[PDB]
Amino acid sequence: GKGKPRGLNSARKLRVHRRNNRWAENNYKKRLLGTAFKSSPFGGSSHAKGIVLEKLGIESKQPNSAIRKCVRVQLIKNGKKVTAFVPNDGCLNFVD
Amino acid sequence: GRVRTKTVKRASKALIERYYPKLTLDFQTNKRLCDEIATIQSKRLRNKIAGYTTHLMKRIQKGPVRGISFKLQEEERERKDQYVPEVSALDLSRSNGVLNVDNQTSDLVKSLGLKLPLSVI
Amino acid sequence: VLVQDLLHPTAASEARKHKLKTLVQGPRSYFLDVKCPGCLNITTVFSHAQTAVTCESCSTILCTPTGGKAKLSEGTSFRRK
Amino acid sequence: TRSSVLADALNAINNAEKTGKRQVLIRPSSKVIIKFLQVMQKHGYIGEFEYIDDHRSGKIVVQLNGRLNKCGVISPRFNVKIGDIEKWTANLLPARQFGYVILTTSAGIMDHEEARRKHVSGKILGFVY
Amino acid sequence: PKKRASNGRNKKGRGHVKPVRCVNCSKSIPKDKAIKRMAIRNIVEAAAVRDLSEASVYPEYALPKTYNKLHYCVSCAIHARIVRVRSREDRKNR
Amino acid sequence: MENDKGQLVELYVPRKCSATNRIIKADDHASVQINVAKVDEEGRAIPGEYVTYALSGYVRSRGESDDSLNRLAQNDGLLKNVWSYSR
Amino acid sequence: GWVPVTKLGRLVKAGKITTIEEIFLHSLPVKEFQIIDTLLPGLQDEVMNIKPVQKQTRAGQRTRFKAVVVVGDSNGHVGLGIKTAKEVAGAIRAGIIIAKLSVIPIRRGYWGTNLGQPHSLATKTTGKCGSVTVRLIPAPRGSGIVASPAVKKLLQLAGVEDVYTQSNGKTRTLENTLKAAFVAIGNTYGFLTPNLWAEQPLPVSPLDIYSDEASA
Amino acid sequence: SLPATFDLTPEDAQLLLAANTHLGARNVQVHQEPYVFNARPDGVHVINVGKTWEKLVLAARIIAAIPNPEDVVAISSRTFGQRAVLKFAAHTGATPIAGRFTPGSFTNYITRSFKEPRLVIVTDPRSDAQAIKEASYVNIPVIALTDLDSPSEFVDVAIPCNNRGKHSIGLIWYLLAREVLRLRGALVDRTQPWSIMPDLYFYRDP
Amino acid sequence: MRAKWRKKRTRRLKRKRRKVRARSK
RNA sequence: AGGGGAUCGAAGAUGAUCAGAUACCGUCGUAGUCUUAACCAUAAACUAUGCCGACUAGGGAUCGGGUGGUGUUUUUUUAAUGACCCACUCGGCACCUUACGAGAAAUCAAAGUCUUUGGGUUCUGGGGGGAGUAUGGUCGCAAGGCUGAAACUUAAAGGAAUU
Repeated sequence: GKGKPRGLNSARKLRVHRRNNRWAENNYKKRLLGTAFKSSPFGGSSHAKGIVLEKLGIESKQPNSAIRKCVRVQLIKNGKKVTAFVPNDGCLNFVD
Repeated sequence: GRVRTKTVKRASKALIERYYPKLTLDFQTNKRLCDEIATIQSKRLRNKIAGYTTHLMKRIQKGPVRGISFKLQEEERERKDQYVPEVSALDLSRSNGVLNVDNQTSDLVKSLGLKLPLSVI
Repeated sequence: VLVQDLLHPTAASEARKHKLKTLVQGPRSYFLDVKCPGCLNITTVFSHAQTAVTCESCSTILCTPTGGKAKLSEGTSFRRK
Repeated sequence: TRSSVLADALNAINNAEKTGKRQVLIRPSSKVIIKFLQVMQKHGYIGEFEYIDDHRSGKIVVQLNGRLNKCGVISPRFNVKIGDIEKWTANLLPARQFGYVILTTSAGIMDHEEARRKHVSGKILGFVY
Repeated sequence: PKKRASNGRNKKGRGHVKPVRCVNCSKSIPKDKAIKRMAIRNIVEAAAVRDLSEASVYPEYALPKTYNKLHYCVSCAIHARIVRVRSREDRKNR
Repeated sequence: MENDKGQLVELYVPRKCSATNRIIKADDHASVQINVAKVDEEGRAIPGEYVTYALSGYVRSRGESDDSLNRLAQNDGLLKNVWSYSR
Repeated sequence: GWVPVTKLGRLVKAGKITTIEEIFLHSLPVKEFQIIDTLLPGLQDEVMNIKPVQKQTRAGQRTRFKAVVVVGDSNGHVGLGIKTAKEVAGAIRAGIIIAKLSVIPIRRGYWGTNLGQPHSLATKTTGKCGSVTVRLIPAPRGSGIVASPAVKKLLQLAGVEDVYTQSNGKTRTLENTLKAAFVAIGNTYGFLTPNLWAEQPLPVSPLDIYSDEASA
Repeated sequence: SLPATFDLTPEDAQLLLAANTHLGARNVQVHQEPYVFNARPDGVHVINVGKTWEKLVLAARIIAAIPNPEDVVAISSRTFGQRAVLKFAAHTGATPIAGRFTPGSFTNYITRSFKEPRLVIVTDPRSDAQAIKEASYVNIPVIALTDLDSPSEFVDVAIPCNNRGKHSIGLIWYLLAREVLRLRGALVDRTQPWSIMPDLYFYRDP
Repeated sequence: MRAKWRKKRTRRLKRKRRKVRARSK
C-alpha cells in the first residue's frame, strides 16, 4: 500500500501527516517560524542604512590569499553590530 | 633453462606436418635437410629447430601426440573407421534370442508395438 | 506448461492435491460399517471417529481414537458405505 | 486480509499474461469480476471465461489471447464526475485511440466511451488496454 | 557492504545460542560462529610405534588414540593458518 | 496504421509469435523461425513448401519452446500423440 | 572493396535485399556497417560530447576519450553507439560504426485525428538505463519535441515531429539518459496496439529463399 | 500429416529398447519433460519410446527443410558421441564440430572457425551450454538429445533419449541420419533397412 | 571519537552541569 | 534489602615491555558474576529488510503431523505397533541453480508484480555538523529513559563498485 492510507474516507490522516512532514523543509520552517523577523540582522528587509563605526580587514579562507577590506557598520533600526563588504577596487577611500 | 621458443616449436610441427619421412629418426641426418627445406638465416636457429624436430620424431614413434597433423594421421583413422562388428553389434545377440525387460517396460511394449520378444524380470 | 486444462483435471492430479486445493472443495473421508463378532448390529463409523465408538448392544470397543484415521478393532470387519 | 476481489483477479490476470499463460485461476469470485470480464470480452481483450460453481464464493477460468497488455484496479473507488472522465483517461491510457477506462455507474458496469454517449457517470473501477 | 548470507556463521531461526571459548586465546565466541576442528590423532607421535611394540607387554593391540574437539576464534584460526581467506567465488564454496 | 484516405502508413508490420501472441522486436535477437518440410505420399519432402512456426525469445528462454512447438505441431497435424491438453 | 563475410552482406551487395524493412521484419542479425549505409544512404551523424575517462596506473593516468554518436535519418530510423579510444577522432569514427550497427526503426503515430501523416508516437513508451527514466508521451500537432537539447536532437533525427517528455533521476548523466531514451524509442513496436491484431502469414526468411547466393 | 508409414515398426522398437534408450534418469526430472511413463521400483523413470519417434521424425523434417545441406551443424562435447557426429557429418552433409567447440564460431565474424548455420544439433545441452548460449544470440533453432533431467533452456526441439550411454546416443544419431536421408531422397524406399550397421556411429573405448 | 566515548564524555559533562544546576535551583 | 559468594573479574595493588604505559602480557584482588522481593524500559534488541492477503522460474535436503504403497527390518520366522524405503500432502527453520522482474550496485523468490506508477494499514527520514545538545514537561532511589529545538558554521559529507 506504499506505506500511506488509501481509503475514500481517510483524509485527516494524510492532511495531518503532511503538516508534520513539511516542517522538515528548510523554507517551510524559515517562513512560518518567522526567524527573519527575530534573528535576521536586516529584519526581513532588502536594504538597511547604518553608521560606519570603523574600517575592517579580514583574510581569505583556504586556497586563496587576499584582504577583503570589509567594514563594521551598526544598523540604525536594530542597533546591531554588522560587518559589510565594500565590493569594488579602490572603494574604501570613498567611505570613512 | 632449455624451454624452446614458440618460433622453433611451431615451425617444427609444420615441418612434420608435410614431411613425415624426410625427417629421419636421427638428428645429424635431417639437421641439414631442415636447412634445405626452410629458409633459416641462423645456423643456431636451425640447429635448435632440428633438435626439437628430431625429438618430436622420436616421440611420435612411441605414439601419437597432440598437434601432429602429418598427412598420415588420417591414414590410420580413415582405415580405422570401419570397425563394424561382424555379427554381435548389440542387436539380436548377447542373449538367448530374447530381450530382457521389466514390467513397466512391458507396458510400453503393449502400447503400440506388443509384437516383440519380451523377458520380464 | 502454458497450455493446460485447469478446468478438467486428470484423476491422478486431483487424487494427489490436498482436499482444499482441488478444483472443487470436497472431503476425502468415508463412512465404514463394522460388525461385532457374533451379533450383526450394524453401525456406521467415521474414518476419523475422534472417539471410541461402541455398539449400544455390546460394550466392545470397535475403534480407537487416532490423530489420523481411526484404528478399528481386530475382531471387526469393515465395508465401504 | 483479502480486501478487494477485483484487485486480486486483475493482478492474477496480469501476472498470467506476463508469464505467457493463456489461462488464470480467478478465485475471489464476484459479480463485479464477472461484469468486468464481460466488458473485456466485448472489446476482445480476453477469450472465454466459464465460472465454476461450488457452494462457496466460486472460481473463474478465463482463456487469455495474446492481446491484453495491462488490466488494473483504481482503489479507492473515486467519485469521478462527468468532466473528470477526460482527465482520468489522460492519465491511465497510453493513447487516445485505444484503451478503455472501465468505470461502474448507475446504468451498470461499462467503459469510458459508453459513459460519454449515455451521458452518465459513477465510480471508477479500473482500466483495460 | 554485506559479505555473506550467513552474517556471522550458521544461525538462521534461533537468534541466540550459548557462547563457547577459544582454546588458544580464550576469546568468547558464539557456538555456531566458532570454527570446530576434530583431532583424531594417536596418543603417540608419528612413527615410534615399532619402538613401543618391542617394549610392549601383551601382544600390543592397544594403540590408543586421543579424541578432542577444538574451538577456534576467527582471529586465531586465521593466524594459525587453519582457516585461510579465499576469493569471492571461492567464498561461496562449502 | 491507416490515415483517412486508406493508404497504409507505418512500415514493416511486425510478426507475432505462434505460441503467445506478442510482437517480435527488430532487435529481439532471440527468436527463431522454425521451418518444417512437407511430405507427400511417397514419404519424401517437397522442397519449397514449409510449415512456418515462429517462437518469441521469451518462450525460448523459459524452456517452454519445446512444449509450445509440439502443441502447434499436434494442432496442425504434424504430430499425433506427443501432447496432452488435459495434463 | 568490401568482400562481405556474412550471408546478409553477400545478399545486399548482390542487390537481393533492397530495403532495411526486410531485415527489421525478419530480425536478421547484422554486423557490417556497409549493409546499413548501402540500404540507408541518407544516414547522418551528430556527436553530443566527448568525456575523457581516466584509469589510474603505476605511473600516471591512461586518459581515453568517450564519445556518443547518434546515427539516424529523419523518417523512421535512428541508432546510437558509444566507444572509447585513445584519440578523440578515432572514438568518433568508431562511434559512427557502432551506431550504424545499432540502427533501430521507429513506430510513429498521432496524438490523433486520423487525418495526415505520422508525427508523434503511437503510444507511451519509456526506457530505463541505470537510474534515469525517459517517458515519451504523445503530443498534439505543433507542440514540438519538448525535452533536453541532447534528446531533442536524437528524437529529431529519429523522425519525430512532436512529443512530450518526462525524466526522473540523475539526468545529468548524458550517456545513461541517451540509452534510456534509445530504449524508449525501441519499445514503440513492442506495444501491441489493437490495430495490429489481425493474423498474418509468417514471411519466409530471405536467406532461405536466397540460399543460392550464400557462401563460396 | 504423414502417409502413416513412419510409425514405430517393431524392428525399430526392438533396436531402441535394446540400447536401453527408454531407460531414463532417477527422481531428478524437470517439469518441462512430460514424456515420462510410469516409474520403475528402483527409481529409473521410463521414457515413452513412442514419443521419441514422433519427435525424431519431426526433427528429420526440420533438418530436411534446410535447402543447402551445410547450414546443419552437429556439435558434441562428450566423448560418447564424437564418432556419431563425424559419421552423421559425412553421410547426410552438414559440418562437424566434434570435440572442442570454440567460443565464437557463431558470433565472432573474423575468426577462422566462423560459420553461419541455420540449425544446430547438440548431443548434451548441459555439456554443450556454450553452443546453445551463442546460438541464442544469432537466431538459430536448437535441436538437442535431451533427457528428463537435462535443462531445456533455449532448446526448441527435444529428442527424449538417454544421454548417459554410448549405445543410446549412437542409436539416436543413427536413426536421425536414417530418417533425414530418406526424406532427402537418397535412401530409396522407406521400408528397406539401411545397408550400414548401426554400430558404425558408435565410439570405441580406445 | 567512538560513539561510546563521545556519549560517555557528554554524559559526564551533563552530570557536571546538573551538579552545578543543583547549587542554584 | 537478605541469602549465597567456589572460578572469572569494571576499580585498585604489583610484575614487566616501552623514550614515556595507571594500555595490551603475568600474579593477587573489592563491586559484580548465582538466587529471593522490588526497580532500571536501554543494544549492531539486525534478517540493519514492519504486519496481513494474492500471484509469479525450477531442484534437492530437512523438522512436525497426516495419507497410500502384499514395500524393507523388528518381537513369537510370520499379527499388530514401532523404526526405516518410495510417492503425495499441509505448515515450518532454511538451502542450491537461474534472473522473467527489480535495484546505483553489492545483491534479492523478494529487496519481484513501481513512469504500463492505486490490495489494506502503522511508524520514520528531507544535505553534512551543531545535536540527540540546551531548555521546558514526564518516569525513575540514583545512574538514566521518552518528547525535543534554536543561534551559529560548512559545499560538500555519505552509498555501491572500477583501476
